[PDB]
Amino acid sequence: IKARDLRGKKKEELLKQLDDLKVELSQLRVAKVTGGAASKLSKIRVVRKSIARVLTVINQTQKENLRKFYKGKKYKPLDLRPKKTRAIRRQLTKHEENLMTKKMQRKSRLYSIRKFAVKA
Amino acid sequence: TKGTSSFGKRRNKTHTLCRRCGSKAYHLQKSTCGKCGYPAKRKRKYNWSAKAKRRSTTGTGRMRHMKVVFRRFRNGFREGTVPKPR
Amino acid sequence: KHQIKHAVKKLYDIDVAKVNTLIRPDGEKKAYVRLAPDYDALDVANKIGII
Amino acid sequence: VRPSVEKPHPCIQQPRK
Amino acid sequence: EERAGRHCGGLRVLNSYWVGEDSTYKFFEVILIDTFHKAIRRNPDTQWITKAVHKHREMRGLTSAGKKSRGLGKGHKFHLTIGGSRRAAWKRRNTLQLHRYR
Amino acid sequence: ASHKTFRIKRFLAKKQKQNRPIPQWIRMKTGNKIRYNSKRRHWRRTKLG
RNA sequence: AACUCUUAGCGGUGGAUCACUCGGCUCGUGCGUCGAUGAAGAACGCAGCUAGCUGCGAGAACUAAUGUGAAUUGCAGGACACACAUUGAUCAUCGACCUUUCGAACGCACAUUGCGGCCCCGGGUCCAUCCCGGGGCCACGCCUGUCUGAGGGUCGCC
RNA sequence: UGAAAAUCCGGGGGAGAAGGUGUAAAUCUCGCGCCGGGCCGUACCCAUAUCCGCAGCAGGUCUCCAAGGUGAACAGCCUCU
RNA sequence: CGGGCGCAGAUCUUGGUGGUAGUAGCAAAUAUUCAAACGAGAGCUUUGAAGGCCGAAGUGGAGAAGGGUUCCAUGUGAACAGCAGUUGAACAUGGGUGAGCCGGUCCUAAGGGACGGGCCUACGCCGUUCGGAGGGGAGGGCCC
RNA sequence: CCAUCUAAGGCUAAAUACCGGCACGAGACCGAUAGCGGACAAGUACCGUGAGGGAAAGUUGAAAAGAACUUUGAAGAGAG
RNA sequence: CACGACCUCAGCUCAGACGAGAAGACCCGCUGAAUUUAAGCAUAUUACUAAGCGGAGGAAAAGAAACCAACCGGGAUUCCCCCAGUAGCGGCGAGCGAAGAGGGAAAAGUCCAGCGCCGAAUCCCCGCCCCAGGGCGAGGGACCUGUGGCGUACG
Ligand SMILES: [Mg+2]
Ligand SMILES: [Mg+2]
Ligand SMILES: [Mg+2]
Ligand SMILES: [Mg+2]
Ligand SMILES: [Mg+2]
Ligand SMILES: [Mg+2]
Ligand SMILES: [Mg+2]
Ligand SMILES: [Mg+2]
Ligand SMILES: [Mg+2]
Ligand SMILES: [Mg+2]
Ligand SMILES: [Mg+2]
Ligand SMILES: [Mg+2]
Ligand SMILES: [Mg+2]
Ligand SMILES: [Mg+2]
Ligand SMILES: [Mg+2]
Ligand SMILES: [Mg+2]
Ligand SMILES: [Mg+2]
Ligand SMILES: [Mg+2]
Ligand SMILES: [Mg+2]
Ligand SMILES: [Mg+2]
Ligand SMILES: [Mg+2]
Ligand SMILES: [Mg+2]
Ligand SMILES: [Mg+2]
Ligand SMILES: [Mg+2]
Ligand SMILES: [Mg+2]
Ligand SMILES: [Mg+2]
Ligand SMILES: [Mg+2]
Ligand SMILES: [Mg+2]
Ligand SMILES: [Mg+2]
Ligand SMILES: [Mg+2]
Ligand SMILES: [Mg+2]
Ligand SMILES: [Mg+2]
Ligand SMILES: [Mg+2]
Ligand SMILES: [Zn+2]
Repeated sequence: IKARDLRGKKKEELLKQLDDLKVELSQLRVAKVTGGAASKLSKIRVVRKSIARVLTVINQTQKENLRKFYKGKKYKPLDLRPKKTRAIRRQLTKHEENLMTKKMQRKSRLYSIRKFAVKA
Repeated sequence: TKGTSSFGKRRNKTHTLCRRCGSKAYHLQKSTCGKCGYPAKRKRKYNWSAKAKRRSTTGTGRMRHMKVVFRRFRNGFREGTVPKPR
Repeated sequence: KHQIKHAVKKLYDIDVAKVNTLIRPDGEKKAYVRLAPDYDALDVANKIGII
Repeated sequence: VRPSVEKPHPCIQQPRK
Repeated sequence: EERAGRHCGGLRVLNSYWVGEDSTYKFFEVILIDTFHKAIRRNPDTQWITKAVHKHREMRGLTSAGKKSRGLGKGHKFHLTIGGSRRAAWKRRNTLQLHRYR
Repeated sequence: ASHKTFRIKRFLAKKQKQNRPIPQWIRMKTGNKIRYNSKRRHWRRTKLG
């Protein structure tokens, strides 16, 4: 139940470690009603946060595989798209705002403001 | 009569809990809440009541998904990268 | 009633005859799973730590 | 709790002769 | 044009013109633009309408048919709307400019 | 009444769990600053609608 | 004697006054960003002992990551914490991840946790029907394109 | 002139299906057998102290059950549970 | 030098306290009584006996609406229950509502309200079996 | 006669505004009947069928060292 | 629709997108009162304000003259000072009330249709190849009822 140690493991052993932490948390809820003890109930929060870091590694691993899977695809799932804000997502992209028509391309070529200076 | 002998016949609810504002203002017969305007698509607010607007404005609740926009704005809505590991 | 009956058949491997659900006044649902006659609820309660 | 003050809840009087 | 641009929320009204008349009805034709079509966003002479500031331009007095009713212009005829709208001019001419050293 | 809806019964469950007295260890934790729950309601004096 | 009044001491009642101030008010400056990728608001739930408030969402009083470098605290107590040297307590920051139900709320409706349909998966059934469980979907308006069409509406060829 | 609808059934109808000499089609269980029936409410008060009227307020609040004697009586008076 | 700068009044505002005052009052629907137990404490709790009332259009036994834990057991007697209390609908700690065949769910009644259309500058409103190219079930092997 | 512009199509920064929001600095201001209704579990408790209405409430001490123990009372509450 | 083209109009849980709500101090478009003043009151005033409705942005709106001026002429818009409580409006009563010039802040200008030359030289979608930027396909379309280039009152 270490953060950096659950990443080298594979999907089969992470799930096996996940359910073994849930059967341990279920036995703590049984002791909580049966009276339990000090050294026994204080581990409920420890096991709760353990299944949180085990389940975190599982979630953020399958998304990295999906992001590598949809890499280069023209159409990606909505959750894999950049969620900046509703206004930014509806703005002109860098390609569409850099488009310069053939008229102001010639106007910006020979009528661009030059670097000058006045003596006095 | 019109007083004590008439307050005893009050056993029929007129309003109930709404599904949009959680207030006891959903009229049963009219099928329309009297505080949020449900089921109309627009919430009812009126400028002749500054106190009624102060109780249900943006910010009097939690702002779950909006307090995150305030935190992501101060960095430029950075997404897709990770900090330098140790 | 089908999820509760199927859950206890997996958490403890015990067959259930019928389930009687009930939502307690504090909002918690309480179930009454009656085990099959081949299984004894006194032995199961001692294994899972009820007693 | 109760309000500070509450709203409280007829001779014609015309002598003639 | 306000009645057409409201039914089609995903489009922006460009202009309108007159096509038919009657004693009871008047018939017009409203020109709308899909600001998310690639044939319109990839044209530099049409990207101006794809901006967020032109959202529902026909119901703010920005189209040619609705901008006339605002009564703005240049000259002795249009002193009422010097400063943009008639309410911008009315607000300026009624603000008590209390200077710092008056 | 005896005929309740699930939303009403779920609403009465929360108000029933909010009407609990303040834990004893909270009083010693705050140094008798919070001695009694200021939102205790009685079924005869205060109605929740 | 009592009782009534007056003055002073002391003690009650009561809370003024004074001192204190993590609050308000006012002015100025920099920014100036919500939402069908499910917003604001609301509901319910979440701590070993927890009512409220605050913080969070079944990963629920927080997970990962980075910076910081020894605590949390009411009592416990126990740390895959501490002799960090089985790369880390706490805090801060917050580029990863997660985010129940109602709500523009979107299968149809809602004083109902009511009533449906389609596809796929596992089990019961093993005679593919039916039953249970899981997942992906099914609102309205509109744009481009595809497909399937309709009308002697206007024609062409027979 | 004193309700609608879900739902259910009978008849008319004879389109169709069944096999060629012992069975077939079909059976309104036709005698029995096999499997399944989810979700929500369910405690208590219901009124001279659990509702409303600021309250344990001589007020108000929709119904069911209802004994013996006297008497025309569900009147009044008395009695049993 | 700058003021939110001096109170006895405004049936002044807020807070507090007197005389009246141990005063009015605790007077609707017939009733209590003896002994005992528990207890620091008993006209009032509990048990037994006696004597009475409600007298089956009840002071009885169960529901609807409404209330929302008031239900049940144990403990306490500070506050509250307008005297008291060994008692409580109070306080504290635990517990309690189990359905294929009870009801909701299902049906449309009055009525509400989408769809087409019309209307309104608009948010929206009118209208309800009428009105649109409104038919996405059934059968014969592709028909209807 | 003279002067002036070319209507009924489109775009455009900066000077300008900002009692909302995010983050800051300041005060010849208010000092708990004042200043925001809200210095505190405040739009909370609470009232109304509803729209809405809407409070009161800051301070032990430097450190709880928050009074061991004895004693009277059933206990609050007293004496050391 | 015998077999096709087209026009017009439909259907979908068809491929991919878009609109809704919130907030609303400032901003834009409509709608719109009466208290109040006139010592009454009806026009006027309050006010092209409050409330009501719709739509945005970090600013919005306005904006490159169918302008001002009448001069030895100025030269888009916005803002400040001034013009000015002035010209003027008004039971000419109460009251209301701008603008040119001038001094400053900031300054930036431009694109189509039309006119008609260029073999539609134009664009979207789909399937791809190379390192945000460039090509390919005897693919499918849009379009001659007009795409793109030159060009707009300064010629
Ligand atoms: Mg051109
Ligand atoms: Mg009551
Ligand atoms: Mg004397
Ligand atoms: Mg005196
Ligand atoms: Mg004194
Ligand atoms: Mg959601
Ligand atoms: Mg027949
Ligand atoms: Mg019952
Ligand atoms: Mg009584
Ligand atoms: Mg003063
Ligand atoms: Mg005084
Ligand atoms: Mg009496
Ligand atoms: Mg009687
Ligand atoms: Mg309890
Ligand atoms: Mg009881
Ligand atoms: Mg007891
Ligand atoms: Mg008493
Ligand atoms: Mg008791
Ligand atoms: Mg209680
Ligand atoms: Mg413009
Ligand atoms: Mg501001
Ligand atoms: Mg105050
Ligand atoms: Mg404030
Ligand atoms: Mg202190
Ligand atoms: Mg909007
Ligand atoms: Mg007058
Ligand atoms: Mg007068
Ligand atoms: Mg307004
Ligand atoms: Mg600016
Ligand atoms: Mg602009
Ligand atoms: Mg000029
Ligand atoms: Mg002058
Ligand atoms: Mg005027
Ligand atoms: Zn509501």
